Amino acid sequence: QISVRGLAGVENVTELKKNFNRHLHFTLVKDRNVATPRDYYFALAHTVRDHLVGRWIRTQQHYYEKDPKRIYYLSLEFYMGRTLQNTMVNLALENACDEATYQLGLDMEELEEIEEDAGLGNGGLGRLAACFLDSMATLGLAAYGYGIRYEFGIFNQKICGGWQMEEADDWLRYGNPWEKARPEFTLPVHFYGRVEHTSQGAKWVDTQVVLAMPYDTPVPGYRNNVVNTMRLWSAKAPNDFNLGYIQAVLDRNLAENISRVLYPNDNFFEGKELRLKQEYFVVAATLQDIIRRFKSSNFDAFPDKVAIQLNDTHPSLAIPELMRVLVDLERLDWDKAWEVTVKTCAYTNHTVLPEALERWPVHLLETLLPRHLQIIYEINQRFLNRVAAAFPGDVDRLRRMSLVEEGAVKRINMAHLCIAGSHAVNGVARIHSEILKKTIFKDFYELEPHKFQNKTNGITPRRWLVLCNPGLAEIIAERIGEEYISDLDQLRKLLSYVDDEAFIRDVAKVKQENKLKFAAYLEREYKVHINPNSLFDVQVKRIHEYKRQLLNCLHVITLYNRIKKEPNKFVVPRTVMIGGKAAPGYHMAKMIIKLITAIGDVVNHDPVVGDRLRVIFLENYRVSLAEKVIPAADLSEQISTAGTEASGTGNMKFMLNGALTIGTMDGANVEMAEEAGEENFFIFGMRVEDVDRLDQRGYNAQEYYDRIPELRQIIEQLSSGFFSPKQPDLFKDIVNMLMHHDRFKVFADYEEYVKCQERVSALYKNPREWTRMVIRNIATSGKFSSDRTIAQYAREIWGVEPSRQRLPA
Amino acid sequence: QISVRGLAGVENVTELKKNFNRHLHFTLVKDRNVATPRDYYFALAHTVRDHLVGRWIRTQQHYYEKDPKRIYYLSLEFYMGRTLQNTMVNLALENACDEATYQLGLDMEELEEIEEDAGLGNGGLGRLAACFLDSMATLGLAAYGYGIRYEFGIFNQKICGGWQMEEADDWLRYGNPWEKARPEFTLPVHFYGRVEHTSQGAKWVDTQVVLAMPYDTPVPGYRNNVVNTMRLWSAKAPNDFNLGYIQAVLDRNLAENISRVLYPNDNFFEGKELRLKQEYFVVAATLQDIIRRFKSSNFDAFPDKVAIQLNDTHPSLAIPELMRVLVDLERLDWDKAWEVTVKTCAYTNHTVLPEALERWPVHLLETLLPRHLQIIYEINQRFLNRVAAAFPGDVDRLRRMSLVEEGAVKRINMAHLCIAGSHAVNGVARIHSEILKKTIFKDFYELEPHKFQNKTNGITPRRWLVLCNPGLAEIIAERIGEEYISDLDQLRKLLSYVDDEAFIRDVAKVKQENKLKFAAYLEREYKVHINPNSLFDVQVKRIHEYKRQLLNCLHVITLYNRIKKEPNKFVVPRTVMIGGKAAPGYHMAKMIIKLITAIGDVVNHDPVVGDRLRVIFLENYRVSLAEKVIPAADLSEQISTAGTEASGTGNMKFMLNGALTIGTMDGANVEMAEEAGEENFFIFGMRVEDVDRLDQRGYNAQEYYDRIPELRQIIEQLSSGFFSPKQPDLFKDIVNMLMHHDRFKVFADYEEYVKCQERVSALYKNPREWTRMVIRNIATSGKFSSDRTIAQYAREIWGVEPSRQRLPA
Ligand SMILES: OC[C@H]1O[C@@H](c2c[nH]c(-c3ccc4ccccc4c3)n2)[C@H](O)[C@@H](O)[C@@H]1O
Ligand SMILES: OC[C@H]1O[C@@H](c2c[nH]c(-c3ccc4ccccc4c3)n2)[C@H](O)[C@@H](O)[C@@H]1O
Ligand SMILES: O=c1[nH]cnc2c1ncn2[C@@H]1O[C@H](COP(=O)(O)O)[C@@H](O)[C@H]1O
Ligand SMILES: O=c1[nH]cnc2c1ncn2[C@@H]1O[C@H](COP(=O)(O)O)[C@@H](O)[C@H]1O
Ligand SMILES: *Cc1c(COP(=O)(O)O)cnc(C)c1O
Ligand SMILES: *Cc1c(COP(=O)(O)O)cnc(C)c1O
Repeated sequence: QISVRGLAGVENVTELKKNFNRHLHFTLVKDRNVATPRDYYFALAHTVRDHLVGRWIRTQQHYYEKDPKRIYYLSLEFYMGRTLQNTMVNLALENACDEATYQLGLDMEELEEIEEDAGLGNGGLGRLAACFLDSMATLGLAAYGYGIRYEFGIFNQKICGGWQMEEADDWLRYGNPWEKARPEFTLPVHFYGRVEHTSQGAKWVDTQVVLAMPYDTPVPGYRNNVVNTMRLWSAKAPNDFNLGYIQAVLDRNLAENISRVLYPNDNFFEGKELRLKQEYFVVAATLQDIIRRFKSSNFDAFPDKVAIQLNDTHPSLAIPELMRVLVDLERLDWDKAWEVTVKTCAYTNHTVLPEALERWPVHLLETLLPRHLQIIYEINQRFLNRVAAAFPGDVDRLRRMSLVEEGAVKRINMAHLCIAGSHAVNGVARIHSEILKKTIFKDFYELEPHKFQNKTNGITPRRWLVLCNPGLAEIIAERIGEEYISDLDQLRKLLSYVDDEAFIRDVAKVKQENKLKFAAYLEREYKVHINPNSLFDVQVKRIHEYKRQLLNCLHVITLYNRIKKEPNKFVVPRTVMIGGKAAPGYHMAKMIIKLITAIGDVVNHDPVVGDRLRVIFLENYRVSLAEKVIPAADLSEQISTAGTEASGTGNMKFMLNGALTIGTMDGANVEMAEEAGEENFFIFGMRVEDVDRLDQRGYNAQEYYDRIPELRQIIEQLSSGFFSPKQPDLFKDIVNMLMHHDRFKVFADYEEYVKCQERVSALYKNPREWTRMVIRNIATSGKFSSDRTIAQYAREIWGVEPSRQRLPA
Repeated sequence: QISVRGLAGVENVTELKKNFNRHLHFTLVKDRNVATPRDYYFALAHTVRDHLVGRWIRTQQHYYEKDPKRIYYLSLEFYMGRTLQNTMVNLALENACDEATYQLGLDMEELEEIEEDAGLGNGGLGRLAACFLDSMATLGLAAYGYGIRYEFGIFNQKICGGWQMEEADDWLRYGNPWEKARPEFTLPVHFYGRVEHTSQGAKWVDTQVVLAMPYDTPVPGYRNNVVNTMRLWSAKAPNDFNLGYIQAVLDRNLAENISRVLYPNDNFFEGKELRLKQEYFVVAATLQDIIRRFKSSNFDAFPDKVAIQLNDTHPSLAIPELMRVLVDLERLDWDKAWEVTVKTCAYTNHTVLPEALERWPVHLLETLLPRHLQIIYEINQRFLNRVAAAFPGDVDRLRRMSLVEEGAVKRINMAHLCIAGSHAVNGVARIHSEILKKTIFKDFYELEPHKFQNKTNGITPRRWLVLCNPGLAEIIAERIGEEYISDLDQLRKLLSYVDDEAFIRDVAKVKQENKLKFAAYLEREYKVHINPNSLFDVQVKRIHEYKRQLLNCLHVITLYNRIKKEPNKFVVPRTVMIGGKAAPGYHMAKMIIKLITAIGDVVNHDPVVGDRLRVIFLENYRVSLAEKVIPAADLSEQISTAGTEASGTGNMKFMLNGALTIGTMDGANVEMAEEAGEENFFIFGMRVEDVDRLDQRGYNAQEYYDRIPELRQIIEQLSSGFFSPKQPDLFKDIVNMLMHHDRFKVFADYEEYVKCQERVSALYKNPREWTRMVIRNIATSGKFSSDRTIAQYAREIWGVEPSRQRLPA
């Protein structure tokens, strides 16, 4: 059909059709007369997977012969989504498979919709891991993703009576054709036990053993014939485990529970034992694998051959585990082992929210990992000795910088352990990296200024342009060719088309087609009727007080009250769509979902409103729903309180896909606005500086309520039961929080938000100028490619050169 | 190499080699330089599985078009063993795969040794199920095996210090290439709840739902291109299950535990809830499948289209479940539903041991299956009304025949439920079926004499001759051709070779080769040195008091005491091998293993004995060890107390493979002796009649101890610590049982056993006459083919004609 989807050669199509029928027969043991769409999806998945195998074996072979420096990306989360379309895109197979499926009488797009998301992450951090794997493969880096093969990923979200219900994400029920079990590379992981001290040093004894079985998933680079590995560990019990008889076999599940379920909290630490077991399990199995590979290339060369990147503190135990292996098992002296550990490890910080920072109780580490606690205390003593020598007499600094926090319960500050044990610490957007140096890590910065870097986040333009928005990919490729897909900076060439009438028409046409296709998707799968000629106002991201879905709710209720006051006045029609999951135990996030649906129940059924205002809660927001709604969006809502959103990556997805942004100067929004120009961005609200000034004098919500009549009306509607007729007091927790305990200062940004939202409506009245501003955004989105991000990690942290040069086919 | 293994055509071998390299690359994602024997076994397994697929799809297709009567074999146990060699044998692929593997530089026999046994049974009953599936496929019957896909089969047996230790049989760790998951045919199974009575009859409500997911394994017939299905159910939780959040996901394991582990008791009932859940789970999922198939062919035709065979009482709930579906869901009247149920169901009884008969407490059925208890009580009332009408005033008969047993706890007698609900009840050897009519089922026989049949057990000559003993298969095929493999009665033609010198030499040569090959297997895998010129005295079967391993131990200690008394006299050298697992909770069986190893520790290290007497405990006796030792045996020990071994099938395996039998007139031993001639069999001991006569007057073990000096010496050796120097009283439980509480009358058969064992030694001194007696046994083993057994089930119970006619290829 379209050029960027590759060639449909006669030999290629014939060969794909024959392998599809071979897999249907031999692999699936189905004849054509009883095969379901699911059988057809699986036959296609096996057929495309076949094109990976040769490339995967050769790539791993090449890394054994060349022995380059190896990058190990340790994450507890990989938010992968679907693999089929991504594999076809990266192997240039998409048009050939479309053609081959069409000739067998099937619709490939309908087969793609059958694949389950690999939902092994919560949101931004897990999805950053997935974008990074794709960029590392595209840039020809000898990179490995290491994590946990959770049996249940992020829960499926159902809305029942406007409330979130959670269902188990049984993503493996029908099998995973993309993973290969490697039961032969199964490794032991130790828990509990005690430390004996001998003449020959410390010994960890009387441990419980859990086996880690690896599952390898291929990670294809963009048309470079490179296929890297994501290795995920599954927990298995040993066969002597608990070995009356029946109960001993049934109790094997205590051990296998380690890899059973992803913790579903975004930016919230829960100090549970099972979570600490998950953290050690991935770190222990992964470091044995790293060391095995290194010994098949003394430990002085380890950091020339190994980089370990820590995705937040979740795998921070990699630092004491590497010390334990180097000191206790390899018998290196402390100082040499520490040198190797620091040069090997690098720490990416993703948050400043205090309740998200990992602080493990000592009694927990004492029971589960006694030797790691000893090594952590030893790290702390030698670290505090360097602090004392550099800042003599500064006793408050010693208390603040300690890895051990004193109090009710002693805690380990895992962030402090990562800075001490890493040669590089980075934040994930320039303002976030500046805030790390000025606030939470100020003391560490003053000791070791050299460790602190910025690596601004990015997104892969493969999944987030070519895959989700082929029509936009194509009109761009019509003008400037295909090269931009692996060199996004080339999109700047689009600034010379900002006054080209045909290009303006094509950009608006693709947006309109994406909106029709998504409006129809809503009708088919969830029986809801939306005006496709309305402005698509989209806020999709996890439900969080800091992301201020509530600020958006206040705007929606304002528009509603303005329509009801002046029913017969023109307003730009909007479809306001909000989606995201709340953590199951996060009461306020569950109330916010319920408020969103309750506003919808009132606004969507008022005949005076008509099709001028619609409020839709998008159910089960996940990677595959993001691929559908983001290409359909006109307005991107990035409205976090200044200083709370470390980066965001949603923001980038929307910029790439032809939506204008309304946002605060938070996270990468600052850099997006700098790249596009402030005049091409709907910036409103407090800067970081303004929030600090408000904090010094005290945030009084009552002040905003007394001075803004439009705001007081909304709070009185909420209180009195305007939106909950049967349960008048349903939303009292929301009102009470907005009036007395709002950490994120929702009212402080209300006036400037509504005014700025009026400026959005005004520009939307002028299609041509709206589209010209969209072109200025797409044209300057190049910086926000994960290829740029990874090239910066490679050069400035890992010490390796990226390469766009192809392996042979 | 040998003819019965089929042709190695040039095109066939070339094609197998190419598919083996295709599977190594594409399926296993290995290059030849890192592949292990396990990778090579898997590549071969995938290559042979490919030859099944076409035949499997066509067979199932043929059954849909022809719509023949369908046979459903319901068993809680299928003791399958390894699949690779069996598949090759049945598809005539063995020589072609040997050749193809040889040319790729691999040894196929070494690859076969890598396959795990499917150990989803305890012993004879589970293995009878497996032999039956093979015969049903060979006789072209539209037959389905239905059971449970246990995650852990019968435990792996380790001997540590002469004691049995159990290890979890993790048979699925490396994957099962033979099964195909069918997650699309997943069915709900209900537990707990309560019964509401409405106007429209009884309703089972507020149940817990467990999902049953089927896994299909192919069952190939012998070169007839027929491939039947064994369908095994796995327990899965629904996704709303328990739906704080984390614990709800972890608690999914309560539901999935149903299919986790095979109960490891042979001939011992344990009334545990988890076991009752296993029984309902297979019956509920299976009857929904049977009914779905039937409705794609009113219920008057059900029994013309459906036979359900119950493998003992373990699936007895099939009877009330079919009533429940027919009465509660299909709305048939009681009498019509009952007619259909009786004509559909048939019950095979396998035991008379009281502690093996299933008697479920009512409080258990009341909680778990409330509606099935109501239906069982209703069955009992109408059954007892027919008993009362036939035997008016016979109130004791009413109490004895009741499905409900009164007492401390009310129990359901599941055997009584099966006779009432079945058109046919059979035992498994003629003497066993006679004992059913005279003792435990006398009352039922007098009511419905027509229901009671014999179907003498058999073994498949595919696994138990061609597969395990190719050299014997071949010398037979040299004289009489290959036809006997699917018509074992043809072995009678071997009686015309009983005086042929060349055939005598070939039979003795194959036995000698099998003994060398097994002696070498012992040395490699378990570092033990055996005289291959000795008589191989083998007792392999589950460890049980009724099977009298202890009688054998007394003989071994007698030979030892006779050697020590007269060291310089000639005795026929023996290797005495005993193997079998004890149920983990069966104290006395664990002591017997320990006694066997303790005798070995004394006998094997006495320099005066030399290589004249060896006692070996064969570790981890299972189907794959039976395939090795049974072809190596000279003497088969079948020494159960008369009336206790319902049939036995080991006995038959050994008769087929060229061992003479020493045994009691028990089980199929009676029929084996009748077929071969009493003069060609080492018969000793009490008949059933003699045991009864002893029971009437009282079994006094002291009488035998007072009169047999050789016996008194052994009991004094056992007591005093001759065999346990460090723990003098180790075996007091054994002595105490033999002297005061022996239900199986070990001493009563001692004298006649030793005398008969002297007759065995005497014939072994004359190789030619030993071999001539072996030929008379092999020659008359035809009756004991499972093809004969299944043809009898088909004609006399199921109402279908077997067929040896091939499906097209
Ligand atoms: O850099 C990628 C994105 O990372 C997000 C993040 C920070 N912390 C977490 C997180 C996730 C899971 C956690 C689980 C347990 C404990 C803390 C946990 C913190 N996620 C951050 O909010 C967003 O601005 C960035 O764009
Ligand atoms: O007909 C095949 C063979 O079946 C054997 C049998 C009888 N009962 C059981 C058994 C097995 C498992 C059980 C599990 C639970 C409760 C009772 C259980 C009874 N197994 C029988 O001893 C042998 O003579 C026959 O040759
Ligand atoms: O001893 C070896 N000989 C040849 N190739 C090897 C050897 N060890 C590893 N390789 C190759 O290196 C790849 C990577 O293995 P890994 O690094 O252990 O995951 C393997 O799949 C092989 O292709
Ligand atoms: O509706 C149908 N059309 C054609 N073939 C069918 C149909 N239903 C079942 N079959 C065939 O019958 C086989 C047995 O299916 P089962 O009896 O449901 O396990 C299937 O695998 C098909 O080959
Ligand atoms: C990109 C993405 C996110 C992160 O979005 P933010 O707006 O940065 O919070 C979360 N969830 C999914 C499914 C995503 O694709
Ligand atoms: C045949 C067989 C049995 C049954 O043997 P019996 O001597 O009849 O008890 C038990 N276990 C295995 C592994 C078998 O192959």
